[PDB]
Amino acid sequence: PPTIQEIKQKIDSYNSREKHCLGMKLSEDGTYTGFIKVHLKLRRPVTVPSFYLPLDAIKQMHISSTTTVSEVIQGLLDKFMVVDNPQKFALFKRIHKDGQVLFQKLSIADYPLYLRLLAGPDTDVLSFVLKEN
Amino acid sequence: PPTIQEIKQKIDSYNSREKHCLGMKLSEDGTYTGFIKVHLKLRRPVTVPSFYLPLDAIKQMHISSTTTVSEVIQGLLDKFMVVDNPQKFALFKRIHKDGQVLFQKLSIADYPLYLRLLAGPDTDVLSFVLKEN
Amino acid sequence: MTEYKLVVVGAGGVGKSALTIQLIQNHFVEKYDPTIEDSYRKQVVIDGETCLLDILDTAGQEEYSAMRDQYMRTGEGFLCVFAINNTKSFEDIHQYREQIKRVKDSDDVPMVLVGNKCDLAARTVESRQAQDLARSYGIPYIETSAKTRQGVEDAFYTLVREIRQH
Amino acid sequence: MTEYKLVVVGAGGVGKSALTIQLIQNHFVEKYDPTIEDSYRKQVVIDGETCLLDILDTAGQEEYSAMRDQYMRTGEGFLCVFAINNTKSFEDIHQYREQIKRVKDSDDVPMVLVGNKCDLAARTVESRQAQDLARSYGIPYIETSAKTRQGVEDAFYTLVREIRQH
Ligand SMILES: Nc1nc2c(ncn2[C@@H]2O[C@H](COP(=O)(O)OP(=O)(O)NP(=O)(O)O)[C@@H](O)[C@H]2O)c(=O)[nH]1
Ligand SMILES: Nc1nc2c(ncn2[C@@H]2O[C@H](COP(=O)(O)OP(=O)(O)NP(=O)(O)O)[C@@H](O)[C@H]2O)c(=O)[nH]1
Ligand SMILES: [Mg+2]
Ligand SMILES: [Mg+2]
Repeated sequence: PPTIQEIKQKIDSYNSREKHCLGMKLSEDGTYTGFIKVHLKLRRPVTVPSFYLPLDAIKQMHISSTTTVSEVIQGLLDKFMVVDNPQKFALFKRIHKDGQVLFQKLSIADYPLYLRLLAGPDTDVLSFVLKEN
Repeated sequence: PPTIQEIKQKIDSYNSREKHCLGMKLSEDGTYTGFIKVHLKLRRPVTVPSFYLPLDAIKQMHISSTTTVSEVIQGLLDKFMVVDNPQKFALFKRIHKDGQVLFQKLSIADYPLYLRLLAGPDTDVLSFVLKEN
Repeated sequence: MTEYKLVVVGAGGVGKSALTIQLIQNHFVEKYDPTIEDSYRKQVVIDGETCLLDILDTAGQEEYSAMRDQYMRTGEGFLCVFAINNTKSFEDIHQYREQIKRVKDSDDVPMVLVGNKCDLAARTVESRQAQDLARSYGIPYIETSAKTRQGVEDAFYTLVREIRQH
Repeated sequence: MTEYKLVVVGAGGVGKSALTIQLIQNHFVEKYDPTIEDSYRKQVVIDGETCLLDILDTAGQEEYSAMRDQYMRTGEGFLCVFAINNTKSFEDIHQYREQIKRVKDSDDVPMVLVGNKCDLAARTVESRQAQDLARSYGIPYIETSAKTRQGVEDAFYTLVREIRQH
């Protein structure tokens, strides 16, 4: 769940299908670091001189194998200066289920980099999206 | 607010910039009928054998000058068999404000066909979108 | 992902919307609400490839016939639908095949012939006659039921296959 | 609406993200969070035309230099940004101009020269030297402040104008 040498080979395979500065890197005892992209699709309430303005962004982040969904969510809300209650937001993986592409909410305790490594580099296979409830 | 002959000329101008079967039609005392498109962008909770599936659709509707936002919302929720509380949904016009394209919530008492006629045929100028709160 | 522009055509009432909605929403529309022109975006996985399907659900009613040139220009593949309990709808198929061929200026536009409402017992179009027509055009024939979901995925997925092999 | 692929390039710390975020979110980012590569979609109205801007905000840090060929291939116009209090950033501009020209195989790729941080008093790049460089390339020069919002719209809108007149 899995072997460290399993992780080593998985990283090497991953990196062959990715650019060098965007690859994963093995660290101590089967930990690793690497990149994900999160698509933010949010509606932002705005005031004129009611109304909303879209925030439609894909943020690329360098994270580790121990970085949690909770950390990814808070970091994005802070980076994009979103002031709403963080518990009103969820991170979803967009994945294949039953010939259908579905969005599955991630546990706040999940590890996005692990999911990314297992899925491989292709965002068609797994993409992350941040949504407000 | 406006003249009936004003409406007549507005309809004729509208129709010159549109296909014949998609034009507006003048009726009794400055009433008229015509078409709008509504973009539904909804996330639908689904169960496997949590998760959501997108509903991303543009529905073209034939309506009248007295058709309300409330009627448009209910009709779409029923057509797409959306069972949620109708008061959890709103219709927005996507319009130009301050060089920015913003979404403005419509009053349930507003008349989308009137807005459509005033804006002209171009959805770049005004588009309608149905969203869940 | 790669994007595919699919158009669903055929006589009024054959089940074009019902088929589309079964694919999009996974349920059966019992109501009969004539379409002017509706569009859908659906992400799918077909033989391991993730695809964005832009699906245009068109009008079978004659009043909207003028809209055809426009959607035939833009469409990449066409599901040509008739209902197996409606002989006139089957007779109308060739008219769609011909207009697409004219508008796109090609005799091998990706198309699938769909005999819908195959859940119904009171059949008036023999499967052999439909198989014969599809063979004439060099296209696949599939029977579907928007009600039971029979053949629905196969129809759309076959069409995407027809496009990517074109 | 028509879509425009804009790319924001320049040395690390010049304010590429701050400029982008001022356009996207209408606020100033005080924090310095080095970019790997971020993308944005923004609908705007420029001279009466509704446009979808796809904006790629790129890395100024050298560690991500390998990503440049990829984004230079796909970009339609480039905002080439330096900071008016950083002489080295201004020296780095020509390197971007040259790599874009190489990758796109053209000597008239739509570009705007942007001298950012014009809110700051301690200027080290004379406006005349920047005007001279832009004149050499045949492109517009605009001074901006992501902080005050000065010139921000003009920079992006000028770039779109450069693209649609190309
Ligand atoms: N039993 C059965 N009924 C079906 C099937 N497909 C559609 N119908 C029914 O046939 C009627 C018309 O279907 P609809 O999808 O609206 O047809 P359409 O081709 O889209 N009509 P239009 O061209 O006017 O838009 C509806 O009452 C619908 O439930 C099917 O596979 N089986
Ligand atoms: N005074 C002032 N500070 C600015 C301006 N634009 C950016 N800054 C500041 O300069 C710092 C770096 O800005 P940033 O936008 O991150 O630069 P960057 O070009 O995107 N960096 P990188 O290339 O590493 O992604 C921040 O602390 C930011 O607030 C400006 O117009 N005026
Ligand atoms: Mg229909
Ligand atoms: Mg940056």
